[PDB]
Amino acid sequence: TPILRFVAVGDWGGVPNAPFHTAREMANAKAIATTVKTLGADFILSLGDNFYFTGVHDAKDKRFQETFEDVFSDPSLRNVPWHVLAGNHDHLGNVSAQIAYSKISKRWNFPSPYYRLRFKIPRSNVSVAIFMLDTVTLCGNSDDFVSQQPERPRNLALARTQLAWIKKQLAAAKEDYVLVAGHYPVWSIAEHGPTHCLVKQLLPLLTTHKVTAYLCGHDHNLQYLQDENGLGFVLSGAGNFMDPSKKHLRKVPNGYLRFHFGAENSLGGFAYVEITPKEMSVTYIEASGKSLFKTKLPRRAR
Ligand SMILES: *[C@@H]1O[C@H](CO)[C@@H](O[C@@H]2O[C@H](CO)[C@@H](O[C@@H]3O[C@H](CO)[C@@H](O)[C@H](O[C@@H]4O[C@H](CO)[C@@H](O)[C@H](O)[C@@H]4O)[C@@H]3O)[C@H](O)[C@H]2NC(C)=O)[C@H](O)[C@H]1NC(C)=O
Ligand SMILES: NC(=O)CC[C@H](N)C(=O)O
Ligand SMILES: NC(=O)CC[C@H](N)C(=O)O
Ligand SMILES: NC(=O)CC[C@H](N)C(=O)O
Ligand SMILES: NC(=O)CC[C@H](N)C(=O)O
Ligand SMILES: NC(=O)CC[C@H](N)C(=O)O
Ligand SMILES: NC(=O)CC[C@H](N)C(=O)O
Ligand SMILES: NC(=O)CC[C@H](N)C(=O)O
Ligand SMILES: NC(=O)CC[C@H](N)C(=O)O
Ligand SMILES: NC(=O)CC[C@H](N)C(=O)O
Ligand SMILES: NC(=O)CC[C@H](N)C(=O)O
Ligand SMILES: NC(=O)CC[C@H](N)C(=O)O
Ligand SMILES: NC(=O)CC[C@H](N)C(=O)O
Ligand SMILES: NC(=O)CC[C@H](N)C(=O)O
Ligand SMILES: NC(=O)CC[C@H](N)C(=O)O
Ligand SMILES: NC(=O)CC[C@H](N)C(=O)O
Ligand SMILES: NC(=O)CC[C@H](N)C(=O)O
Ligand SMILES: NC(=O)CC[C@H](N)C(=O)O
Ligand SMILES: NC(=O)CC[C@H](N)C(=O)O
Ligand SMILES: NC(=O)CC[C@H](N)C(=O)O
Ligand SMILES: NC(=O)CC[C@H](N)C(=O)O
Ligand SMILES: NC(=O)CC[C@H](N)C(=O)O
Ligand SMILES: NC(=O)CC[C@H](N)C(=O)O
Ligand SMILES: NC(=O)CC[C@H](N)C(=O)O
Ligand SMILES: NC(=O)CC[C@H](N)C(=O)O
Ligand SMILES: NC(=O)CC[C@H](N)C(=O)O
Ligand SMILES: NC(=O)CC[C@H](N)C(=O)O
Ligand SMILES: NC(=O)CC[C@H](N)C(=O)O
Ligand SMILES: NC(=O)CC[C@H](N)C(=O)O
Ligand SMILES: [Fe+3]
Ligand SMILES: [Fe+3]
Ligand code: NA
Repeated sequence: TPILRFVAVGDWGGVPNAPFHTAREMANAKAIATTVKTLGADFILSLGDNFYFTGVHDAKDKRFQETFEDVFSDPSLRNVPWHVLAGNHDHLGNVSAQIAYSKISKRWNFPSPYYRLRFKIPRSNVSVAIFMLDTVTLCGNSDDFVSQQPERPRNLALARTQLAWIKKQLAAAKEDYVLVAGHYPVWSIAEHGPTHCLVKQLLPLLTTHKVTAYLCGHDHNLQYLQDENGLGFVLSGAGNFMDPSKKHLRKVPNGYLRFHFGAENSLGGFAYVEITPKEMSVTYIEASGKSLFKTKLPRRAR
């Protein structure tokens, strides 16, 4: 009965033309509010691409109210904190602005490009670490390249510094559950597919240090993947767009893909995570309210 609950939504950032949201973003705002009202949520994780298509200009940019506050304004969301990280489109604009906005909106929590969250599951001593990454400063901005793959970071020292931080943090983490989150995927069968930078540089750390799951967006669909070590991959990038691409199906090792939903007639959806002392589970919920897939992930034990 002790439980931690949160929604993970990716790539919800509306549009820069009025009315500054899509039909899909509005459906997911309503669907998330209903989920929060009916099942509860202790917080919401944004998996990046918070403001399409070029982010915000500064912390008083009106897109913060137009695409974020006014869209996710249903009353059940009133007191629900958001923990945010950046995607590639955010980085085309002013990312310091989205960090500074944390001081303007109470529920907006974005203290740094990368940072560590730590929770105690209520009514228990079980602990959860969530490391929020900036995969754009780690790997590069996909929008810098015709390939739309982050081929190289713009600043080597900045990339190597975050990698060192992740190394040291994951080797020291004592929590029962360790989640890692970033915008770009490790594995994905869809339009961008796997990020070579993360597969080479992040995935060995996730494996070595017994991470429960990596959460991401960036590909505009819903996927669950799991490798032969039981490391889970929660891809939730369907807050604003639905891309049915299977372009990179053959770039993901056979068997890793356990669930995929990208139907273009869908309004999108999101992932709902529940963590108890017993186990972690993730439910993929469509913007229509239908449960699409649910699976459990183990307690790492520590
Ligand atoms: C990326 O985003 C950053 C975060 O918004 C932004 O940094 C902010 O820049 C603004 C504008 O320079 C700063 O806001 C002003 O601070 C002064 C104090 O010097 C206030 O007096 C001032 O008053 C307002 O601004 C007008 C100034 O021309 C004034 O006439 C108006 O009437 C009004 O009084 C503003 O409050 C703010 O402190 C900065 N914040 C931080 C956290 O640095 C960056 O500029 C932006 N970068 C880029 C490249 O766009
Ligand atoms: N807000 C809540 O419902 C917190 C209680 C939660 N059901 C728990 O057992 O920890
Ligand atoms: N803010 C809310 O009322 C959502 C549910 C509550 N945060 C819980 O965890 O039970
Ligand atoms: N929306 C704009 O004005 C620019 C968009 C940006 N060039 C992109 O590739 O997404
Ligand atoms: N009324 C509004 O501007 C919507 C956001 C509101 N402050 C909330 O937390 O729900
Ligand atoms: N070095 C850092 O992690 C801070 C980066 C800076 N706040 C930015 O995103 O513009
Ligand atoms: N949640 C956090 O611990 C935020 C850490 C952030 N890097 C800071 O020191 O400002
Ligand atoms: N805001 C939170 O609850 C997470 C903070 C986390 N305990 C840290 O110090 O890094
Ligand atoms: N190590 C922790 O954070 C939780 C305590 C211990 N894993 C237990 O529940 O038995
Ligand atoms: N870290 C930086 O150089 C800033 C982001 C830049 N887009 C990158 O390639 O990483
Ligand atoms: N127009 C584009 O290709 C988007 C990228 C953006 N102009 C940049 O500075 O990287
Ligand atoms: N600005 C550019 O010329 C491209 C930047 C890119 N990060 C690279 O070094 O390949
Ligand atoms: N070395 C320090 O004093 C802090 C550096 C800082 N973390 C940065 O990369 O921007
Ligand atoms: N859908 C997108 O954002 C771009 C994907 C495009 N099909 C490609 O060349 O990879
Ligand atoms: N990451 C992407 O956007 C797709 C790149 C693809 N692997 C190519 O080389 O064309
Ligand atoms: N064990 C495996 O086959 C995984 C693939 C490997 N991580 C790669 O670089 O593609
Ligand atoms: N070109 C690449 O694939 C990266 C370098 C080298 N092949 C490796 O082991 O990853
Ligand atoms: N939750 C888990 O234990 C996943 C397995 C662990 N991440 C590993 O690869 O070693
Ligand atoms: N079909 C495409 O070329 C892109 C689809 C787009 N992402 C959407 O929201 O539907
Ligand atoms: N390349 C871009 O400007 C982003 C495309 C946008 N995400 C779409 O699906 O239509
Ligand atoms: N090998 C395949 O059939 C898929 C490759 C994928 N189209 C790419 O651009 O890398
Ligand atoms: N060779 C494979 O199947 C993995 C993908 C390979 N890294 C490529 O870019 O083509
Ligand atoms: N098939 C389609 O064209 C889907 C788009 C439509 N606006 C929707 O959100 O469902
Ligand atoms: N007839 C169908 O299956 C399409 C409706 C489906 N529930 C959707 O909109 O995603
Ligand atoms: N969080 C968990 O995986 C424990 C079970 C959880 N109550 C569920 O909905 O499946
Ligand atoms: N199998 C499904 O698509 C979900 C069953 C049911 N409609 C639910 O959402 O709870
Ligand atoms: N069975 C389902 O998929 C419904 C939702 C799921 N049981 C949850 O706890 O959120
Ligand atoms: N057996 C099922 O219907 C799958 C369970 C899960 N709740 C789902 O709706 O997808
Ligand atoms: N998981 C799958 O193989 C398909 C996904 C869907 N949840 C189903 O049960 O049919
Ligand atoms: Fe996106
Ligand atoms: Fe993206
Ligand atoms: Na805040």
